Amino acid sequence: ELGVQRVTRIENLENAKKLWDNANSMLEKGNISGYLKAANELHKFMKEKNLKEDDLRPELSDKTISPKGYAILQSLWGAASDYSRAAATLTESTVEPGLVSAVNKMSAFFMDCKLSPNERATPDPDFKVGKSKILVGIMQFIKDVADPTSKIWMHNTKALMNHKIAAIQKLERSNNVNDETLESVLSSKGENLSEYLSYK
Amino acid sequence: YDYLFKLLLIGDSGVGKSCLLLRFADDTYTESYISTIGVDFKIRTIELDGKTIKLQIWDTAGQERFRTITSSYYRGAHGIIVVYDVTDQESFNNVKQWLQEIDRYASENVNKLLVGIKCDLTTKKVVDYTTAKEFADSLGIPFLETSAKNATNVEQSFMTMAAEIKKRM
Repeated sequence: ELGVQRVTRIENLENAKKLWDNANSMLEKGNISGYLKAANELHKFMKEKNLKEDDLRPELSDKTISPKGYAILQSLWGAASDYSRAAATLTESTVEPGLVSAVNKMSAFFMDCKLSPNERATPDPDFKVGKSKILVGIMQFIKDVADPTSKIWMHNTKALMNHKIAAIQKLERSNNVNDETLESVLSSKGENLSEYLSYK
Repeated sequence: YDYLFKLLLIGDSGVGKSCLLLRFADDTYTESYISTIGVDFKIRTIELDGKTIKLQIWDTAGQERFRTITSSYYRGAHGIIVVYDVTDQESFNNVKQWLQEIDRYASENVNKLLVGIKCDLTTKKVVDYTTAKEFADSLGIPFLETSAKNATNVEQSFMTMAAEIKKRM
Protein backbone atom coordinates (compact mmCIF):
# COMPACT_ATOMS: atom_id res chain seq x y z
CA GLU A 1 0.00 0.00 0.00
CA LEU A 2 1.23 3.50 -0.79
CA GLY A 3 0.93 5.99 2.09
CA VAL A 4 -1.96 7.71 0.31
CA GLN A 5 -3.80 4.36 0.10
CA ARG A 6 -3.33 3.74 3.86
CA VAL A 7 -4.50 7.24 4.84
CA THR A 8 -7.51 6.98 2.50
CA ARG A 9 -8.54 3.57 3.82
CA ILE A 10 -8.31 4.72 7.47
CA GLU A 11 -10.30 7.89 6.73
CA ASN A 12 -12.94 5.88 4.90
CA LEU A 13 -13.18 3.33 7.75
CA GLU A 14 -13.61 6.14 10.27
CA ASN A 15 -16.41 7.67 8.20
CA ALA A 16 -18.07 4.30 7.71
CA LYS A 17 -17.94 3.79 11.50
CA LYS A 18 -19.72 7.13 11.98
CA LEU A 19 -22.44 6.05 9.56
CA TRP A 20 -22.83 2.73 11.38
CA ASP A 21 -23.14 4.62 14.68
CA ASN A 22 -25.88 6.79 13.17
CA ALA A 23 -27.85 3.73 12.09
CA ASN A 24 -27.39 2.18 15.56
CA SER A 25 -28.59 5.41 17.17
CA MET A 26 -31.76 5.45 15.02
CA LEU A 27 -32.38 1.84 15.97
CA GLU A 28 -31.94 2.68 19.68
CA LYS A 29 -34.54 5.48 19.32
CA GLY A 30 -37.03 3.09 17.69
CA ASN A 31 -36.98 5.28 14.59
CA ILE A 32 -37.81 2.70 11.90
CA SER A 33 -37.70 5.16 8.98
CA GLY A 34 -34.50 6.77 10.26
CA TYR A 35 -32.82 3.40 10.72
CA LEU A 36 -33.63 2.20 7.20
CA LYS A 37 -32.34 5.48 5.74
CA ALA A 38 -29.14 5.33 7.81
CA ALA A 39 -28.60 1.66 6.92
CA ASN A 40 -28.87 2.63 3.24
CA GLU A 41 -26.38 5.50 3.67
CA LEU A 42 -23.94 3.08 5.30
CA HIS A 43 -24.34 0.57 2.46
CA LYS A 44 -23.96 3.25 -0.25
CA PHE A 45 -20.79 4.63 1.37
CA MET A 46 -19.15 1.24 1.84
CA LYS A 47 -19.87 0.33 -1.79
CA GLU A 48 -18.54 3.70 -3.01
CA LYS A 49 -15.32 3.34 -0.96
CA ASN A 50 -14.76 -0.36 -1.74
CA LEU A 51 -15.02 -1.39 1.91
CA LYS A 52 -16.40 -4.71 3.09
CA GLU A 53 -18.10 -5.80 6.31
CA ASP A 54 -14.92 -7.59 7.40
CA ASP A 55 -12.95 -4.31 7.06
CA LEU A 56 -15.31 -2.33 9.27
CA ARG A 57 -15.94 -4.92 12.00
CA PRO A 58 -12.72 -4.29 13.99
CA GLU A 59 -13.58 -0.56 14.09
CA LEU A 60 -16.82 -1.39 15.91
CA SER A 61 -15.23 -3.16 18.91
CA ASP A 62 -16.36 -0.54 21.46
CA LYS A 63 -19.90 -0.40 20.04
CA THR A 64 -22.96 -2.45 21.00
CA ILE A 65 -26.40 -3.19 19.60
CA SER A 66 -28.75 -3.25 22.62
CA PRO A 67 -31.37 -5.92 23.40
CA LYS A 68 -33.96 -3.30 22.35
CA GLY A 69 -32.06 -2.71 19.09
CA TYR A 70 -31.90 -6.43 18.41
CA ALA A 71 -35.64 -6.78 19.08
CA ILE A 72 -36.34 -4.08 16.49
CA LEU A 73 -33.92 -5.75 14.01
CA GLN A 74 -35.71 -9.07 14.60
CA SER A 75 -39.13 -7.46 14.06
CA LEU A 76 -37.90 -5.91 10.80
CA TRP A 77 -36.39 -9.25 9.75
CA GLY A 78 -39.54 -11.25 10.46
CA ALA A 79 -41.81 -8.68 8.80
CA ALA A 80 -39.62 -8.34 5.69
CA SER A 81 -39.24 -12.14 5.42
CA ASP A 82 -43.01 -12.63 5.71
CA TYR A 83 -43.78 -9.76 3.33
CA SER A 84 -41.30 -10.85 0.63
CA ARG A 85 -43.01 -14.26 0.57
CA ALA A 86 -46.58 -12.88 0.81
CA ALA A 87 -45.84 -10.52 -2.08
CA ALA A 88 -44.83 -13.44 -4.33
CA THR A 89 -48.10 -14.25 -6.08
CA LEU A 90 -49.41 -15.72 -9.34
CA THR A 91 -50.07 -12.13 -10.50
CA GLU A 92 -46.45 -11.02 -9.94
CA SER A 93 -43.54 -12.30 -7.90
CA THR A 94 -40.51 -10.31 -9.01
CA VAL A 95 -40.70 -6.59 -8.22
CA GLU A 96 -42.40 -6.45 -4.82
CA PRO A 97 -40.55 -9.49 -3.36
CA GLY A 98 -37.29 -8.07 -4.78
CA LEU A 99 -37.73 -4.65 -3.19
CA VAL A 100 -38.74 -6.12 0.19
CA SER A 101 -35.88 -8.65 0.12
CA ALA A 102 -33.39 -5.91 -0.70
CA VAL A 103 -34.57 -4.01 2.39
CA ASN A 104 -34.03 -7.16 4.47
CA LYS A 105 -30.56 -7.70 2.97
CA MET A 106 -29.68 -4.06 3.67
CA SER A 107 -30.58 -4.49 7.36
CA ALA A 108 -28.59 -7.76 7.43
CA PHE A 109 -25.58 -5.83 6.09
CA PHE A 110 -25.77 -3.42 9.05
CA MET A 111 -25.54 -6.43 11.38
CA ASP A 112 -22.75 -8.13 9.35
CA CYS A 113 -20.62 -5.01 9.83
CA LYS A 114 -20.74 -5.59 13.60
CA LEU A 115 -21.10 -9.36 13.99
CA SER A 116 -18.92 -12.22 12.81
CA PRO A 117 -20.59 -15.06 10.83
CA ASN A 118 -23.26 -16.92 12.82
CA GLU A 119 -22.89 -14.73 15.90
CA ARG A 120 -26.42 -14.49 17.30
CA ALA A 121 -28.50 -11.39 18.03
CA THR A 122 -29.60 -11.04 21.64
CA PRO A 123 -33.10 -9.51 21.31
CA ASP A 124 -35.19 -8.44 24.28
CA PRO A 125 -37.94 -11.11 23.94
CA ASP A 126 -40.37 -8.77 25.73
CA PHE A 127 -39.80 -5.70 23.55
CA LYS A 128 -42.58 -5.55 21.03
CA VAL A 129 -43.02 -3.17 18.16
CA GLY A 130 -46.26 -3.54 16.24
CA LYS A 131 -45.95 -5.52 13.01
CA SER A 132 -48.28 -3.00 11.33
CA LYS A 133 -45.86 -0.18 12.28
CA ILE A 134 -42.88 -2.15 10.97
CA LEU A 135 -44.62 -2.93 7.67
CA VAL A 136 -45.55 0.73 7.12
CA GLY A 137 -41.90 1.67 7.81
CA ILE A 138 -40.72 -0.84 5.20
CA MET A 139 -43.28 0.42 2.66
CA GLN A 140 -42.39 4.08 3.27
CA PHE A 141 -38.73 3.28 2.66
CA ILE A 142 -39.52 1.27 -0.49
CA LYS A 143 -41.58 4.23 -1.72
CA ASP A 144 -38.53 6.50 -1.20
CA VAL A 145 -36.01 4.26 -3.01
CA ALA A 146 -38.17 2.76 -5.80
CA ASP A 147 -37.51 4.16 -9.25
CA PRO A 148 -40.22 6.63 -10.26
CA THR A 149 -40.85 4.38 -13.33
CA SER A 150 -41.01 1.16 -11.25
CA LYS A 151 -44.25 -0.87 -11.49
CA ILE A 152 -45.75 -3.72 -9.51
CA TRP A 153 -47.97 -5.48 -12.04
CA MET A 154 -50.02 -2.66 -13.64
CA HIS A 155 -49.55 -0.11 -10.85
CA ASN A 156 -46.83 2.44 -10.21
CA THR A 157 -44.69 1.10 -7.33
CA LYS A 158 -44.58 4.29 -5.26
CA ALA A 159 -48.34 4.69 -5.65
CA LEU A 160 -49.01 1.08 -4.69
CA MET A 161 -46.85 1.58 -1.56
CA ASN A 162 -48.99 4.61 -0.64
CA HIS A 163 -52.11 2.51 -1.28
CA LYS A 164 -50.91 -0.33 0.98
CA ILE A 165 -49.77 2.08 3.72
CA ALA A 166 -53.27 3.57 3.70
CA ALA A 167 -54.83 0.11 3.80
CA ILE A 168 -52.77 -0.84 6.87
CA GLN A 169 -53.61 2.46 8.56
CA LYS A 170 -57.34 1.79 7.91
CA LEU A 171 -56.92 -1.61 9.60
CA GLU A 172 -55.34 0.15 12.60
CA ARG A 173 -58.11 2.75 12.72
CA SER A 174 -60.80 0.05 12.86
CA ASN A 175 -58.98 -2.20 15.37
CA ASN A 176 -58.78 -4.84 12.64
CA VAL A 177 -55.06 -5.69 12.52
CA ASN A 178 -54.19 -9.38 12.55
CA ASP A 179 -51.89 -11.63 10.51
CA GLU A 180 -54.70 -12.43 8.09
CA THR A 181 -55.78 -8.85 7.38
CA LEU A 182 -52.13 -7.80 7.08
CA GLU A 183 -51.38 -10.71 4.72
CA SER A 184 -54.28 -9.63 2.49
CA VAL A 185 -52.59 -6.24 2.07
CA LEU A 186 -49.11 -7.72 1.60
CA SER A 187 -50.23 -10.16 -1.11
CA SER A 188 -52.43 -7.68 -2.98
CA LYS A 189 -51.48 -6.41 -6.43
CA GLY A 190 -54.53 -4.10 -6.46
CA GLU A 191 -56.16 -6.35 -9.03
CA ASN A 192 -59.66 -5.19 -8.03
CA LEU A 193 -58.92 -1.45 -8.12
CA SER A 194 -61.03 0.54 -10.57
CA GLU A 195 -58.04 2.50 -11.91
CA TYR A 196 -54.35 1.76 -12.40
CA LEU A 197 -52.35 3.72 -9.85
CA SER A 198 -49.91 6.42 -10.95
CA TYR A 199 -47.69 8.60 -8.72
CA LYS A 200 -47.69 11.90 -10.66
CA TYR B 1 -47.83 -19.95 -13.98
CA ASP B 2 -50.22 -22.68 -13.05
CA TYR B 3 -48.41 -22.81 -9.68
CA LEU B 4 -46.00 -20.89 -7.48
CA PHE B 5 -44.33 -22.94 -4.71
CA LYS B 6 -42.51 -21.11 -1.94
CA LEU B 7 -39.47 -22.80 -0.42
CA LEU B 8 -37.54 -21.71 2.69
CA LEU B 9 -33.83 -22.56 2.87
CA ILE B 10 -32.67 -22.66 6.49
CA GLY B 11 -28.98 -22.75 7.40
CA ASP B 12 -26.09 -20.84 8.87
CA SER B 13 -23.37 -19.04 6.94
CA GLY B 14 -20.62 -21.29 5.55
CA VAL B 15 -22.54 -24.60 5.73
CA GLY B 16 -23.17 -25.08 2.02
CA LYS B 17 -26.42 -23.28 1.18
CA SER B 18 -24.61 -21.85 -1.84
CA CYS B 19 -24.24 -25.38 -3.25
CA LEU B 20 -27.97 -26.09 -3.02
CA LEU B 21 -28.78 -22.70 -4.57
CA LEU B 22 -26.87 -23.75 -7.71
CA ARG B 23 -30.03 -25.64 -8.71
CA PHE B 24 -31.82 -22.29 -9.16
CA ALA B 25 -31.52 -19.19 -11.34
CA ASP B 26 -31.18 -15.53 -10.44
CA ASP B 27 -34.25 -13.45 -11.14
CA THR B 28 -33.41 -11.10 -14.00
CA TYR B 29 -35.61 -8.28 -12.83
CA THR B 30 -33.74 -5.41 -11.34
CA GLU B 31 -34.14 -1.70 -10.70
CA SER B 32 -31.73 0.74 -9.09
CA TYR B 33 -32.21 -0.12 -5.42
CA ILE B 34 -32.27 -3.90 -6.02
CA SER B 35 -29.10 -3.62 -8.13
CA THR B 36 -27.31 -1.97 -5.21
CA ILE B 37 -28.16 -4.58 -2.56
CA GLY B 38 -29.29 -7.78 -4.28
CA VAL B 39 -32.04 -10.17 -3.14
CA ASP B 40 -32.23 -13.30 -0.99
CA PHE B 41 -34.25 -15.57 -3.26
CA LYS B 42 -33.70 -17.52 -6.44
CA ILE B 43 -36.13 -19.04 -8.95
CA ARG B 44 -36.74 -21.96 -11.26
CA THR B 45 -39.54 -22.86 -13.61
CA ILE B 46 -40.41 -26.46 -14.46
CA GLU B 47 -43.11 -28.12 -16.53
CA LEU B 48 -44.73 -30.97 -14.68
CA ASP B 49 -47.71 -33.00 -15.95
CA GLY B 50 -48.57 -30.27 -18.47
CA LYS B 51 -48.48 -27.46 -15.92
CA THR B 52 -45.91 -24.68 -15.43
CA ILE B 53 -44.54 -24.47 -11.88
CA LYS B 54 -42.44 -21.59 -10.55
CA LEU B 55 -40.27 -22.51 -7.57
CA GLN B 56 -39.12 -19.55 -5.52
CA ILE B 57 -36.55 -20.29 -2.79
CA TRP B 58 -35.62 -17.84 -0.02
CA ASP B 59 -32.25 -18.09 1.69
CA THR B 60 -33.55 -15.43 4.00
CA ALA B 61 -31.05 -12.63 4.68
CA GLY B 62 -30.08 -12.26 8.34
CA GLN B 63 -31.57 -15.58 9.43
CA GLU B 64 -28.35 -16.58 11.22
CA ARG B 65 -28.90 -13.74 13.70
CA PHE B 66 -32.35 -14.84 14.76
CA ARG B 67 -32.50 -18.46 15.82
CA THR B 68 -35.45 -18.08 18.11
CA ILE B 69 -37.83 -20.13 15.97
CA THR B 70 -40.55 -17.55 15.33
CA SER B 71 -43.38 -17.85 12.77
CA SER B 72 -41.20 -16.63 9.90
CA TYR B 73 -39.62 -20.10 10.02
CA TYR B 74 -42.83 -22.17 9.97
CA ARG B 75 -45.56 -20.18 8.16
CA GLY B 76 -45.90 -18.93 4.58
CA ALA B 77 -43.95 -21.67 2.78
CA HIS B 78 -44.87 -24.87 0.89
CA GLY B 79 -41.52 -26.54 1.65
CA ILE B 80 -38.71 -26.07 4.18
CA ILE B 81 -35.17 -27.32 3.54
CA VAL B 82 -32.82 -27.32 6.54
CA VAL B 83 -29.11 -27.78 5.85
CA TYR B 84 -26.03 -28.59 7.90
CA ASP B 85 -22.36 -29.06 7.05
CA VAL B 86 -21.25 -32.71 7.40
CA THR B 87 -17.78 -31.38 8.32
CA ASP B 88 -19.04 -29.30 11.26
CA GLN B 89 -20.48 -30.94 14.39
CA GLU B 90 -21.90 -27.76 15.86
CA SER B 91 -23.74 -27.08 12.58
CA PHE B 92 -25.51 -30.42 12.94
CA ASN B 93 -26.23 -29.91 16.64
CA ASN B 94 -27.78 -26.51 15.85
CA VAL B 95 -29.91 -27.90 13.04
CA LYS B 96 -31.27 -30.67 15.31
CA GLN B 97 -32.65 -28.00 17.65
CA TRP B 98 -34.07 -25.79 14.87
CA LEU B 99 -35.67 -28.63 12.92
CA GLN B 100 -37.29 -30.13 16.04
CA GLU B 101 -38.98 -26.78 16.62
CA ILE B 102 -39.90 -26.10 12.99
CA ASP B 103 -41.46 -29.55 12.74
CA ARG B 104 -43.43 -28.93 15.96
CA TYR B 105 -44.82 -25.54 14.87
CA ALA B 106 -45.28 -25.93 11.07
CA SER B 107 -48.47 -27.32 9.58
CA GLU B 108 -48.10 -31.07 9.11
CA ASN B 109 -48.61 -30.76 5.36
CA VAL B 110 -45.60 -28.44 4.85
CA ASN B 111 -42.92 -30.48 3.02
CA LYS B 112 -39.69 -30.75 5.03
CA LEU B 113 -36.24 -31.99 4.10
CA LEU B 114 -32.98 -32.33 6.07
CA VAL B 115 -29.81 -32.00 4.00
CA GLY B 116 -26.27 -32.76 5.14
CA ILE B 117 -23.79 -31.39 2.65
CA LYS B 118 -20.09 -31.36 1.97
CA CYS B 119 -19.95 -28.20 -0.14
CA ASP B 120 -16.20 -27.62 0.22
CA LEU B 121 -14.33 -30.63 -1.15
CA THR B 122 -11.12 -29.72 0.71
CA THR B 123 -12.81 -30.33 4.08
CA LYS B 124 -12.99 -33.36 6.42
CA LYS B 125 -16.23 -35.20 7.30
CA VAL B 126 -17.34 -35.34 10.95
CA VAL B 127 -21.04 -36.22 11.14
CA ASP B 128 -21.90 -39.86 10.36
CA TYR B 129 -24.71 -40.64 7.90
CA THR B 130 -26.32 -43.02 10.42
CA THR B 131 -26.43 -40.36 13.16
CA ALA B 132 -28.13 -37.80 10.93
CA LYS B 133 -30.49 -40.42 9.42
CA GLU B 134 -31.55 -41.57 12.90
CA PHE B 135 -32.39 -37.98 13.79
CA ALA B 136 -34.42 -37.37 10.62
CA ASP B 137 -36.29 -40.66 11.19
CA SER B 138 -37.14 -39.63 14.77
CA LEU B 139 -39.16 -36.75 13.27
CA GLY B 140 -40.46 -38.57 10.17
CA ILE B 141 -38.58 -36.19 7.88
CA PRO B 142 -36.75 -37.15 4.65
CA PHE B 143 -32.95 -36.97 4.74
CA LEU B 144 -30.47 -36.32 1.98
CA GLU B 145 -26.74 -36.59 2.50
CA THR B 146 -24.81 -35.08 -0.35
CA SER B 147 -21.41 -33.96 -1.64
CA ALA B 148 -20.55 -31.11 -4.04
CA LYS B 149 -18.81 -33.83 -6.10
CA ASN B 150 -22.22 -34.95 -7.39
CA ALA B 151 -25.49 -32.96 -7.15
CA THR B 152 -27.77 -35.51 -8.91
CA ASN B 153 -29.56 -36.45 -5.67
CA VAL B 154 -30.04 -32.73 -4.73
CA GLU B 155 -31.66 -32.09 -8.07
CA GLN B 156 -33.81 -35.23 -7.54
CA SER B 157 -34.90 -34.12 -4.04
CA PHE B 158 -36.16 -30.75 -5.36
CA MET B 159 -38.03 -32.38 -8.25
CA THR B 160 -39.67 -34.87 -5.82
CA MET B 161 -40.69 -32.07 -3.45
CA ALA B 162 -42.27 -30.08 -6.33
CA ALA B 163 -44.35 -33.10 -7.36
CA GLU B 164 -45.38 -33.76 -3.74
CA ILE B 165 -46.45 -30.15 -3.21
CA LYS B 166 -48.41 -30.15 -6.50
CA LYS B 167 -50.25 -33.33 -5.48
CA ARG B 168 -51.26 -31.98 -2.07
CA MET B 169 -53.16 -29.09 -3.68
